[PDB]
Formats: sequence, structure tokens, C-alpha cells
Amino acid sequence: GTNTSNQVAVLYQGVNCTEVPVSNVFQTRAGCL
Amino acid sequence: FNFSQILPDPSKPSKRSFIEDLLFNKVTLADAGFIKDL
Ligand SMILES: *[C@@H]1O[C@H](CO)[C@@H](O)[C@H](O)[C@H]1NC(C)=O
Repeated sequence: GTNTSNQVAVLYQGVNCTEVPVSNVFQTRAGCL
Repeated sequence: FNFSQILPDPSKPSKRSFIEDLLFNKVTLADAGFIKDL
């Protein structure tokens, strides 16, 4: 929420994102963080 | 009173107890993993 900062993080829903990730990668059962 | 079957067995792999496990297996449904019923 902008009232505090303006930094955000990204999540891809369905991907083996090690493979097609298109810093700070981390794999989840729910996708790419 | 012996609440053995219902109380979760530590040795059981899943924390699910005897009765709980039986139930899960009966219903033919287990989506293991969600990185993608058809
Ligand atoms: C992503 O792909 C690699 C390739 O071998 C695989 O080892 C890994 O298990 C995959 N990720 C998931 C969450 O299955």
C-alpha cells in the first residue's frame, strides 16, 4: 500500500520459474516469488 | 475410555489419525502439486 513505501514484489502463477522466469528468486507450490 | 483411533498417531507419516487417513483415501481425489480433474 502506497501510504508506507513504493516497493512491491512479483508473483507468477503457473511456472517452473527456475526455467522460464520471464534477483531474489524463490520457488513456491504457487509459482515464482 | 480409549480414544486411540481418533487421537492423532505421532508415528503415522501424515499427522492425520487412523480414521482421518481412511476417509481421505476413500474419496478418489488428491491433487498433489499445483504447478500446471483434467
Ligand atoms: C522445476 O524443474 C526442475 C528441473 O528438474 C525440477 O527438479 C523441479 O522439481 C521443478 N520444480 C517443481 C516445483 O517441481
